[PDB]
Amino acid sequence: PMFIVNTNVPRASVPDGFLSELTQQLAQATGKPPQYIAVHVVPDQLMAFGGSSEPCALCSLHSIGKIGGAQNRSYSKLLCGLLAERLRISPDRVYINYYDMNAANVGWNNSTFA
Amino acid sequence: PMFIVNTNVPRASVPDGFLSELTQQLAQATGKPPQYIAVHVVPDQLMAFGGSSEPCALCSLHSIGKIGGAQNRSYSKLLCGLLAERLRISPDRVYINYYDMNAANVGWNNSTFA
Amino acid sequence: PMFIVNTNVPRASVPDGFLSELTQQLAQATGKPPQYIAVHVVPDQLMAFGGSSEPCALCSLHSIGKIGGAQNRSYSKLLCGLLAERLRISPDRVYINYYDMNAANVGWNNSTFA
Ligand SMILES: Cn1ccc2ccc(-c3cn(-c4ccc(O)cc4)nn3)nc2c1=O
Ligand SMILES: Cn1ccc2ccc(-c3cn(-c4ccc(O)cc4)nn3)nc2c1=O
Ligand SMILES: Cn1ccc2ccc(-c3cn(-c4ccc(O)cc4)nn3)nc2c1=O
Repeated sequence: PMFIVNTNVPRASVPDGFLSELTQQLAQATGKPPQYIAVHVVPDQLMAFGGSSEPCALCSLHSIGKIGGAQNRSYSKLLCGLLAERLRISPDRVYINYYDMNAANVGWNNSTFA
Repeated sequence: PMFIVNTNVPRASVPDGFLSELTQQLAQATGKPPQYIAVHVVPDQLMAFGGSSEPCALCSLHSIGKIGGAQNRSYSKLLCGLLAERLRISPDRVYINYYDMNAANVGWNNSTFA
Repeated sequence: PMFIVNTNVPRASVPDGFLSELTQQLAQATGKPPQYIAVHVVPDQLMAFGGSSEPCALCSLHSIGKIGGAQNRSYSKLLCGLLAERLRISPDRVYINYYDMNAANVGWNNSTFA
């Protein structure tokens, strides 16, 4: 899986351990190997949510499977919880785009998964 | 909705009120409530379009509905117009990916929109 | 087409010619005209792959057509090869999301491609 979070929170306010925590928590939530979860945090961004520049986050999660109605609700609670606790971003100011990728449409290690 | 624009134009060229203008203009164009529109502008990027590094922009608009043939043409006219007038980017050096997202695939406020 | 590569490799380690090389190699592999290929490289990112901070990359390729099983395998070999040779990123630390975009969902030049 691939998880990206873009935010206007400053870099200094991203705690040590955050990328590793996202990796472990996503492995637990998706069942996917932590070795093959990629995480990316982009602080200091020029962004607004509802016209306001208070802390916010725009995110994505891509996976081959493990994406669906009930799972995505669970991931949203998990990820909003982490962003609130670690980055002090309110959950009402977080968006996450989920993508159920076809195995043929993900490149990795010189090939795909199909 | 979520609107992102990445560009090689420098930060100092982005007008102070650009995020607010995008929010208001997208609410009018999509009919979506302004308090749910998120906007993100990323200047100073290392990019090329046709192998040239003249001003360009790569963008995305995600929305649950309000995406379609005629609507997307209208959004492109609006958004290319703003990028041309505000950032001095030629419309023929702008790409916008439109995504009609399922509500179950958009996380927000500890859940999804489904 | 649109190709984006986000990486933790530092900016100074991106060679002169990298964007031009990507543009030309993508035109050859896809058959798409190079004047319409956009490329974007984002170095110095805070990202991890498998919890590790060794060089890695998270990428996307969007195209109207030219996306499919065998084609995407070919693009992955090409792009991992370039990232390995030019940015010193191991292929097993590269993910690429492929998107076959409907022409009506690609904005350009004040309109769309359909
Ligand atoms: C059992 N096993 C073993 C190795 C593995 C290795 C990789 C994956 C895997 C990777 N993605 C993914 C990553 C980035 C994207 O942008 C989209 C999808 N989805 N699944 N899954 C497995 C897996 O399920
Ligand atoms: C009538 N009504 C009322 C409330 C509302 C509230 C929210 C939305 C809404 C949110 N998205 C969206 C945001 C971020 C994404 O990354 C993708 C999609 N699309 N629509 N729509 C409505 C809406 O249409
Ligand atoms: C034959 N011919 C001629 C002109 C042309 C002109 C443009 C394209 C074209 C552009 N995209 C694209 C760009 C950015 C995106 O974000 C998504 C898709 N895909 N194809 N294709 C052609 C093409 O195939």
